[PDB]
Amino acid sequence: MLDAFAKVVAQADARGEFLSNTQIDALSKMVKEGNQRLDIVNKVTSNASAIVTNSARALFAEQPQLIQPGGNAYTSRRMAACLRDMEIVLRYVSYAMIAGDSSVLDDRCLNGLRETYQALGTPGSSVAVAIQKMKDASVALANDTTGTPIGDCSSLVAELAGYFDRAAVSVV
Amino acid sequence: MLDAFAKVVAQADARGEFLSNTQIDALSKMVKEGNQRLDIVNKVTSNASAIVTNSARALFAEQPQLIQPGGNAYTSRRMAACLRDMEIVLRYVSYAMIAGDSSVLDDRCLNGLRETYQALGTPGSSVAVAIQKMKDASVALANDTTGTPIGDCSSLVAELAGYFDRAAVSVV
Amino acid sequence: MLDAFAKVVAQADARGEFLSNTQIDALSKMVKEGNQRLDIVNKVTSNASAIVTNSARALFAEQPQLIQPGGNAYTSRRMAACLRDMEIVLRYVSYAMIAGDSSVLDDRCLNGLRETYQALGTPGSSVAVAIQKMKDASVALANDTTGTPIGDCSSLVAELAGYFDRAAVSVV
Amino acid sequence: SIPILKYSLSTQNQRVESFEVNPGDEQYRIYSTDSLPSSSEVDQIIWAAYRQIFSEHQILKSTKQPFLESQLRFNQISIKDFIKGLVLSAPFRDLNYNVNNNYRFVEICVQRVLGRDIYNEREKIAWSIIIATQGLEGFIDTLLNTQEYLSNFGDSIVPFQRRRIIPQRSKGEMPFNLKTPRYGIEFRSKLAATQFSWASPIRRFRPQEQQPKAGDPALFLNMVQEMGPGL
Amino acid sequence: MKTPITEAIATADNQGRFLSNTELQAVNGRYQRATASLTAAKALTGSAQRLITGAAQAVYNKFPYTTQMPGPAYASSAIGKAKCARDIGYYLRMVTYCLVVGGTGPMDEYLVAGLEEINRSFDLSPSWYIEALQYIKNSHGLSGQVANEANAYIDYAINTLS
Amino acid sequence: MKTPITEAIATADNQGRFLSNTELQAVNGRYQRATASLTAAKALTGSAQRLITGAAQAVYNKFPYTTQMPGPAYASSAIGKAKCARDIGYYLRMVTYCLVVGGTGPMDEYLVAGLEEINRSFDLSPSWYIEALQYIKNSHGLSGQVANEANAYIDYAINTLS
Amino acid sequence: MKTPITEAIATADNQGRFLSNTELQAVNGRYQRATASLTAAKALTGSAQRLITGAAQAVYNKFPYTTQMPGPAYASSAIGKAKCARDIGYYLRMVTYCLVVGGTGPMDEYLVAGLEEINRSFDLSPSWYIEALQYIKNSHGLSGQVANEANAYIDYAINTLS
Amino acid sequence: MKTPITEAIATADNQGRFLSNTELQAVNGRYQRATASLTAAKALTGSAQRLITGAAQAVYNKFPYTTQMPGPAYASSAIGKAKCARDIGYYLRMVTYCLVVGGTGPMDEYLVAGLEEINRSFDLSPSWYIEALQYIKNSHGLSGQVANEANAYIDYAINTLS
Amino acid sequence: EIVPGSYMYLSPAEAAEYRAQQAAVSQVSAAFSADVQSKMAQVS
Amino acid sequence: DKARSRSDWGNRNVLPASEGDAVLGRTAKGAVAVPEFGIPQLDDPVLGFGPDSMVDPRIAEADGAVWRWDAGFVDESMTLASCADISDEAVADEAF
Ligand SMILES: C=CC1=C(C)[C@@H](Cc2[nH]c(/C=C3N=C(/C=C4\NC(=O)[C@H](C)[C@H]4CC)C(C)=C\3CCC(=O)O)c(CCC(=O)O)c2C)NC1=O
Ligand SMILES: C=CC1=C(C)[C@@H](Cc2[nH]c(/C=C3N=C(/C=C4\NC(=O)[C@H](C)[C@H]4CC)C(C)=C\3CCC(=O)O)c(CCC(=O)O)c2C)NC1=O
Ligand SMILES: C=CC1=C(C)[C@@H](Cc2[nH]c(/C=C3N=C(/C=C4\NC(=O)[C@H](C)[C@H]4CC)C(C)=C\3CCC(=O)O)c(CCC(=O)O)c2C)NC1=O
Ligand SMILES: C=CC1=C(C)[C@@H](Cc2[nH]c(/C=C3N=C(/C=C4\NC(=O)[C@H](C)[C@H]4CC)C(C)=C\3CCC(=O)O)c(CCC(=O)O)c2C)NC1=O
Ligand SMILES: CCC1=C(C)/C(=C/C2=NC(=C\c3[nH]c(/C=C4\NC(=O)[C@H](C)[C@H]4CC)c(C)c3CCC(=O)O)/C(CCC(=O)O)=C2C)NC1=O
Ligand SMILES: CCC1=C(C)/C(=C/C2=NC(=C\c3[nH]c(/C=C4\NC(=O)[C@H](C)[C@H]4CC)c(C)c3CCC(=O)O)/C(CCC(=O)O)=C2C)NC1=O
Ligand SMILES: CCC1=C(C)/C(=C/C2=NC(=C\c3[nH]c(/C=C4\NC(=O)[C@H](C)[C@H]4CC)c(C)c3CCC(=O)O)/C(CCC(=O)O)=C2C)NC1=O
Ligand SMILES: CCC1=C(C)/C(=C/C2=NC(=C\c3[nH]c(/C=C4\NC(=O)[C@H](C)[C@H]4CC)c(C)c3CCC(=O)O)/C(CCC(=O)O)=C2C)NC1=O
Ligand SMILES: CCC1=C(C)/C(=C/C2=NC(=C\c3[nH]c(/C=C4\NC(=O)[C@H](C)[C@H]4CC)c(C)c3CCC(=O)O)/C(CCC(=O)O)=C2C)NC1=O
Ligand SMILES: CCC1=C(C)/C(=C/C2=NC(=C\c3[nH]c(/C=C4\NC(=O)[C@H](C)[C@H]4CC)c(C)c3CCC(=O)O)/C(CCC(=O)O)=C2C)NC1=O
Ligand SMILES: CCC1=C(C)/C(=C/C2=NC(=C\c3[nH]c(/C=C4\NC(=O)[C@H](C)[C@H]4CC)c(C)c3CCC(=O)O)/C(CCC(=O)O)=C2C)NC1=O
Repeated sequence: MLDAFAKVVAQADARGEFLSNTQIDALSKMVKEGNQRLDIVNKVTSNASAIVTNSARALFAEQPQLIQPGGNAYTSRRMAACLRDMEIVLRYVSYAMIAGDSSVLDDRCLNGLRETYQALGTPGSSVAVAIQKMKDASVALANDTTGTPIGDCSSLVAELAGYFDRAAVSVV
Repeated sequence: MLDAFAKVVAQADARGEFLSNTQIDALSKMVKEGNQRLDIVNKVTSNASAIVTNSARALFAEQPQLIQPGGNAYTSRRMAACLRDMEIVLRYVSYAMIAGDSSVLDDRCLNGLRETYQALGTPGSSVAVAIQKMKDASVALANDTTGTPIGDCSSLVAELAGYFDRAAVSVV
Repeated sequence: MLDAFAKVVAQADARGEFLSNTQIDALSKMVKEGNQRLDIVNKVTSNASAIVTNSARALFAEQPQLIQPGGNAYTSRRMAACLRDMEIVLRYVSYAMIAGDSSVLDDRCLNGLRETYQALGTPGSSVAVAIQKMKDASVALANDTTGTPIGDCSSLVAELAGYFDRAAVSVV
Repeated sequence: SIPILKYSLSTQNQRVESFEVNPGDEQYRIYSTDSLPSSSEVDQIIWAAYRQIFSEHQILKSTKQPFLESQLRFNQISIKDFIKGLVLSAPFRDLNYNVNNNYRFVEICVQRVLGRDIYNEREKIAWSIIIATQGLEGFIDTLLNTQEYLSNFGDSIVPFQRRRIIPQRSKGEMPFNLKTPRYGIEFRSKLAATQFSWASPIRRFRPQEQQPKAGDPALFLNMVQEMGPGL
Repeated sequence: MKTPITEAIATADNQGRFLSNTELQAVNGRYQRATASLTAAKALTGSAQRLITGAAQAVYNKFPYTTQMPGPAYASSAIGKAKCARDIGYYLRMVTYCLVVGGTGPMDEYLVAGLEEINRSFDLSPSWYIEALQYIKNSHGLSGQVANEANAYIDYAINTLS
Repeated sequence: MKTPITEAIATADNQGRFLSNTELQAVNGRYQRATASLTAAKALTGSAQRLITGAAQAVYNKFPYTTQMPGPAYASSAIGKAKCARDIGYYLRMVTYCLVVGGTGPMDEYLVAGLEEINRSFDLSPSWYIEALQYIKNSHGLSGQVANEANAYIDYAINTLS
Repeated sequence: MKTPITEAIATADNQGRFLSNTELQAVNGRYQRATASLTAAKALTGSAQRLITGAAQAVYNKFPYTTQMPGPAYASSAIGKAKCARDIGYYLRMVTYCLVVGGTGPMDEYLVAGLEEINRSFDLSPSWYIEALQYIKNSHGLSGQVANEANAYIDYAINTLS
Repeated sequence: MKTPITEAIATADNQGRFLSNTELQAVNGRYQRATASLTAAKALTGSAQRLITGAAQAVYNKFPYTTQMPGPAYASSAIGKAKCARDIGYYLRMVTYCLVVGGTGPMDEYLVAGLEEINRSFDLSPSWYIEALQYIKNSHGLSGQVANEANAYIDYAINTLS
Repeated sequence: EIVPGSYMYLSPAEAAEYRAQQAAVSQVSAAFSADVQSKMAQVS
Repeated sequence: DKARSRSDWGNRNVLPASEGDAVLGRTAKGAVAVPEFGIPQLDDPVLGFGPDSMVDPRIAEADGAVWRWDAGFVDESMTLASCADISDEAVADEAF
């Protein structure tokens, strides 16, 4: 997989180049954000079961057909596999957040997921609503200031919510 | 796989219903003629080798181009594979006779079998002739009155004839 | 496998105790030794091909019966395995240097190595000679103050030499 | 005595060498009992074998085999017997064998036990008659006793998807659990409690997916949380 | 499903064998237990709503905090009381499904697989569902072998809940 | 072996499960069929002196070359005749074991396992043994379900010989 | 155990590798954060009895049926109250073991592996232990990156129970 | 890539887990080292052509037969000197990639994998490139922890050729 | 000894036959040493 | 509304469509914005990244533009490269 420092090395090599001082100076701007990026994945990991079950509870309150007899999240083995899917997607968005780009999310999670749900009969447009409810549960948690020094991590909030958007358009 | 009893249950669970009183009474009618159902698969199993080898012998008398050179049943390996295909299909019809429905016949035997014979170059219409030659051979045994109390099994024999007929249209 | 921090935890759980302040303050002394420990491991891993090759070449100089026709290092497939076996042991000694205790040297390298060498006919006393020639080739390198701040790290070279004696008495 | 029928090979990644001394982050984590693991590390061998044979979605409490686990912890069975014992287990027959036919069950067990894809369609046809004439217990024994299994995994390594990513690339072949789920487009129709087979995206009068434009004050919001110190 | 018909096919199927006389006796044993087993499944079907509402009231008497404590897991809402009686109807419907097929087939597939995972996620105590099943076990009013068949699957759900 | 009692234990043992109601009805189907099985085993045991030497002569009447042709595979000698009567006594004794046990368990592990290699090596034909087995099915002299249970294991031995 | 040092060795032994700068930097990140986590384990150890008796009382205020309901699972007797404060001490001790080691290794081996079969069998509720751990998170009195280290292992124990 | 970041994601994903503090400390140790490791890459890039044409001349001094002997494998032509200074710059550029990434990622993918098969086929002796890397190891001019980072990747390249 | 790792174990009769057959090729490397006197203008 | 909170990144807005709409500091994906070009090593026609040195295959998977769900993935099944050259005379005369 690639991280954000390995994505610039692969672009540079493909043209047989060194890295200029302008490119190095933009990679040490990525290092200085290093402790605020680690606080964001720590807040998502530490609350990871309340992200998943509060947003699954919300998903069936407003789409109650999914848990009725004949639905897809009916019959508790399929209920447990439904919550497994939300923890899986939340796991790889957490991986793509420390890496700095979404390549481990792209081929280990989302690659072939839209075509998997069509072979199972799972509503892939309702999985995207499940990802979108974990999106703002995780954003409201990362904007929350508890346990953190004063300062700024607002360009990183907009980045974490973009991996949740990538995961949600790849499944519809 | 399902039997006749779990077929009603799996259909009732997708509606979220209990079974009605006319569904329990239609199930207890299967129990009343359960001894005559077991006498049918006792006749078929006990002569299962003679059903296969007599109907295969009659298939090549009337289809003599299967065992000419170039034919699909010409070698030692292609001919013994024709005999075991008849013994597989005759085995999965008797699995559908004690179950009550053709759910083990469709899932384990007939699913994707027409496309397999098309990939092998096996003439699928002649496999249907061999299944129909096994149909009347085991119906003639099912109507035998030896070692049984005399009664009416004619609705059960017409069900066994429908399992061989389903296998013969699912293979061409 | 264990490190030195989990060695003192596996012993406190077996008596159901919290760690006392003396065991905590003995562990934080190991933390401030941590930069000097990473210097020793870096000094070995960057000279690893010359530790193996020189102490091999010094072994078949004083023991020419090993590489004479009929010896246990003749016929280059056996010569390639003698160089692999030297590299394996030096690899797992440097693993037990960052850990702080030889639990990774004991199980996944040294458990069953006297038994293996006796099965093949390898002279296990000659293996102990080769291990003690990579000991004083890397004790001499960890005492080299090239590119380090000049402080005192004599207690960790007496530790690194002990893992080489541990592997040398375990094959004879 | 009816030998297996001959099929043709195909070009795949694992048939050919990667010249990779010093593998990287896409090396796929050998789980072996040849490294003498402790109790905390034999739990990781067991979870890796459950994930490989079952899905991640079939590692429920009602699925785990507690007595096959304790014979591995006492060195009575090997990892090749753990992998065989998971395929002949009652959860695998119920959730996977009963909702596939004989041709799609071969390609599940080739992908998950041998760690490679099928060579062609005729390889599914060639192996599906080992199931129908000898059972699952005869099919998994003739699949674990091939030279493809004993050379790659031996009898003390958990299988893995062999050679999935090429060393330069960032996009590799699809993982075998996303490529082949529990049941396919047949058994989907009505045999697995299913309706309507597709769904349009959810409509709403509060749009929820508005893209920001070039003068929006949240793109400059950066240092809005707090001003930097100094003079 | 685990059914004495389908567990008899699936022992001849695993060896590629025809159904010998070993498996016809297993089907026969189902056919002469099915008379007492099918009357229990319709005596519980007709007496459903008496047994549902009484069993949910029996949980509320033993554990009265479940009607008072605020939060989504408890039946202290009008929504949570509806979801409680929905659950007792699931457990009672699976027992009547097991009696009409023989053996613990439908409740193994539809209820107990993944049951521990969803109890822990949604904070649902399995001691609640044991008390609701001890009510049904005492109050179905059946006797003879009709009560033996009924209590055989009530006790199965109790054994896997605890 | 392959008793319905041991094939119900080994079913529940391969699932790590206590004996549920799926297995107890398989056991009770053995007990219902048992009194028609243990009387056929009792009837063939006492009538074995007639049914063996009657069936040995039924082979020599259909295949008379097995008494005249020289060689070790044929019964043209007293050694070959006494080993031919020994072979029919193996088939009859295995049927009475399958009636006592119930199901084709004893004659699978004792008789049919590896038999095709024995007939092919020692040049002796399986069509000789089928004519002997059709004699015993025609002359055991039972009726009811005592004959229908006994003929179910003669017909299993014929279906393995062809 | 899973420590940051044994997870750097295992990823280097899997690749057949000497300890590169990928692995020396990872062990160096443990040594940097070990100053903040060795004072969290020293401050949680020294104030342990204040935290155990407090966190057991926080379960009794929140779920007061556990002191009133009769039975062996509940803290209604003096035996069942000392078994509760025993268990709170087990969870607090594993958190200090993870702070000195770094990484959730001691409680993955001593506590969480097999925990759900204990709570199911003895009818213990995992929401009793979440309420106890949420007291210790709010009452340990740490601040800065010392509280950040301690709360990261409290929340690991809650996520295995939730 | 053998980044400390992608090695942390891989150990978490091996066991299907979230990123705990075991893996966040490996990422943090990369950031503490990235200051000295990025000033080394800036100074090696700025002295690139000085170090490349110097190291090429040091190979022609120690191995003067490489400029005289005829054949395609040697630097005895104008094309062989252009392809020789191409290869010095390849080894220098991969070192600087490892300094901006952290850990021996780019050198393993782009340089070391397959190097032994190339140097055998085209008859390129690996002792030439060792002499060229020993020049850069002595002439980059850095000191402190900045040379300590730089030499750890010159030495890693020498151990692969040796 | 042939080379320091390759040897010939021969009887004392037949070890004379090994040495007196490579002195029987040492009289033809005394005869291709007159291939250096006719380096130029060989067959004219 | 216009993305104003950092709290509404999870609630309402998704991510910048084009890279001119990125956050203050970063690219469209969210990583830090680094200049694409470094110093070229070995400026040389025959040996060096000339104009016709063929593209890295690992430049797209490193981009993340090969995966269909990411915005960089352009599909060329409907672009002009997939249309037949009419100046080819084998294709004109057949299609006449
Ligand atoms: C062990 C794993 C591990 C972590 C979890 C982090 C934890 C961590 N974060 C910060 C430090 C910080 N963390 C934040 C982050 C935030 N503050 C806020 O108001 C926001 C709510 C939130 C961002 C979303 C800020 C703003 C700083 C310090 C200011 C700065 O570095 O410029 C520091 C101290 C660095 C310093 O002193 O400069 C540490 C150790 N680092 C690690 O190594
Ligand atoms: C476990 C082994 C086992 C079997 C192999 C079957 C076979 C079987 N069937 C019947 C019992 C019966 N069998 C038949 C069947 C038939 N009558 C006909 O005229 C047709 C030829 C044929 C149907 C095709 C009927 C009609 C009865 C009912 C008895 C009767 O009507 O008098 C009985 C006796 C029980 C009774 O008298 O009711 C037995 C042993 N049942 C078993 O339990
Ligand atoms: C990324 C990888 C990595 C490394 C390689 C080390 C590198 C390193 N070593 C030291 C610092 C040191 N390193 C050593 C070790 C030695 N000095 C000697 O004279 C001996 C030859 C050798 C021990 C046998 C000593 C002794 C000090 C402290 C100086 C002193 O008191 O003598 C320091 C300064 C911090 C401190 O003072 O502790 C650093 C960064 N750290 C890392 O993070
Ligand atoms: C070792 C145990 C053993 C036994 C207990 C006997 C039991 C026995 N006797 C006969 C068979 C017979 N049994 C009798 C006996 C009698 N008939 C009468 O009229 C009298 C009342 C009674 C004697 C007191 C007769 C007359 C025959 C038939 C002739 C014969 O077979 O010798 C048969 C074969 C017929 C059958 O039952 O199917 C058997 C098993 N034989 C044994 O091998
Ligand atoms: C690591 C990357 C990865 C992903 C993402 C993944 C997804 C994945 N989800 C699956 C099933 C499932 N997914 C769902 C999910 C849902 N159903 C709904 O109604 C909801 C809308 C939704 C979530 C709440 C359900 C119910 C199943 C069970 C299908 C079945 O077996 O019936 C399956 C089928 C295989 C099986 O169940 O054994 C796969 C492969 N697998 C992977 O390996
Ligand atoms: C789902 C249950 C199931 C069935 C029923 C099944 C059939 C099946 N029949 C096959 C072949 C075959 N089947 C036949 C049979 C016939 N051809 C004829 O001409 C006759 C009309 C007919 C005999 C009645 C022949 C000739 C082959 C191919 C043998 C060969 O190509 O060597 C094969 C290919 C395997 C092989 O080459 O041996 C399969 C998989 N497989 C299954 O998994
Ligand atoms: C757990 C990690 C691990 C260890 C520790 C290990 C040891 C090991 N060393 C071996 C052989 C060997 N080891 C040597 C080494 C030597 N012989 C000498 O005379 C010298 C004194 C010495 C070299 C310095 C030789 C020559 C063989 C080959 C023996 C043979 O195949 O005949 C073999 C036999 C397999 C083979 O032939 O390669 C094993 C299993 N293997 C492992 O996987
Ligand atoms: C057919 C197999 C099957 C089972 C067993 C099953 C259980 C089940 N019970 C649930 C909820 C629930 N169950 C209850 C029930 C109770 N709480 C109380 O206080 C009462 C004492 C008790 C009634 C006995 C409540 C209140 C919820 C809602 C929990 C929540 O929304 O977070 C949920 C969450 C989704 C929902 O239904 O809203 C599942 C999946 N679902 C299934 O498909
Ligand atoms: C318990 C299971 C079992 C079976 C089934 C069995 C069969 C069996 N029959 C055999 C021989 C024989 N079987 C026969 C029998 C016959 N040939 C004829 O001409 C007659 C038609 C027919 C008698 C009805 C003869 C003549 C031999 C001797 C062949 C020889 O020794 O070469 C032999 C060779 C050893 C011997 O008995 O001398 C075996 C193993 N053995 C067993 O242990
Ligand atoms: C180190 C890892 C570890 C854990 C986690 C552990 C838990 C554990 N808690 C137990 C019991 C118990 N735990 C409790 C605790 C409580 N019940 C209440 O009502 C209170 C609300 C709550 C206290 C907070 C009680 C009352 C029992 C006794 C249950 C019984 O005896 O039936 C038992 C049964 C045996 C015994 O201790 O007597 C185990 C094994 N044991 C371990 O070795
Ligand atoms: C990015 C990683 C990478 C490396 C390391 C690499 C090396 C490399 N050097 C090569 C050739 C060469 N390399 C040299 C270099 C030298 N010969 C000498 O005498 C000098 C002493 C020495 C210069 C130090 C020469 C003369 C050739 C041409 C050999 C031939 O074409 O047969 C070739 C054959 C193709 C070619 O470039 O012409 C490769 C693949 N290629 C790569 O892609």
